[PDB]
Amino acid sequence: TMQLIKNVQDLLILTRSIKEKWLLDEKQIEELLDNCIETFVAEKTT
Amino acid sequence: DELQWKSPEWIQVFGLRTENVLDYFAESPFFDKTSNNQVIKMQRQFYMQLEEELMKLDGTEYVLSSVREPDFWVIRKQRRTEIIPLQDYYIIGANIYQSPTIFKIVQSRLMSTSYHLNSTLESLYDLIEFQPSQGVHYK
Repeated sequence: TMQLIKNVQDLLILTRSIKEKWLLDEKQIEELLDNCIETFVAEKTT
Repeated sequence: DELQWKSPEWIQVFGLRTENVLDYFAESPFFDKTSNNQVIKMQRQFYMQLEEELMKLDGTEYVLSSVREPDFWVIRKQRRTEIIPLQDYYIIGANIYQSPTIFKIVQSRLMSTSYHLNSTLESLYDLIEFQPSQGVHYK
């Protein structure tokens, strides 16, 4: 009986092994930066 | 085979010696009244020469398979036809020793060993925790 149980655990090990095997543009940017840089320096100042 | 008969007082009314050891064999529960010795005794009422007398009679026999005085002797229960035995009793320390097998003593051994084997097996078997990825671990 004990051997049988151990065998069940072995089946569990196999299943786990299988599971683990399974588991293991440009203008838009230029315009956007143009704004960003402008607003960030606050150079306007007029 | 499991028991030990002693009539420590029986030594006191006599003293414990060879012919005495025979008679004391007769006193203990291990003795049988179905033997020839009882017949001879009863006939007498109504040690070599004894052995000489057993040669004439036909039946179960008990003879002297040792002398170590004043302690040990074997007393052999044998079935005479050529002499077949039966069992062998030892007399040591004013106590009748049961003649326990061969097979029975071995039985005792096996039994004991097996029993505690079982105990250990269960006790330890309760302990482990099993996870499929972890296998069997002891917490």
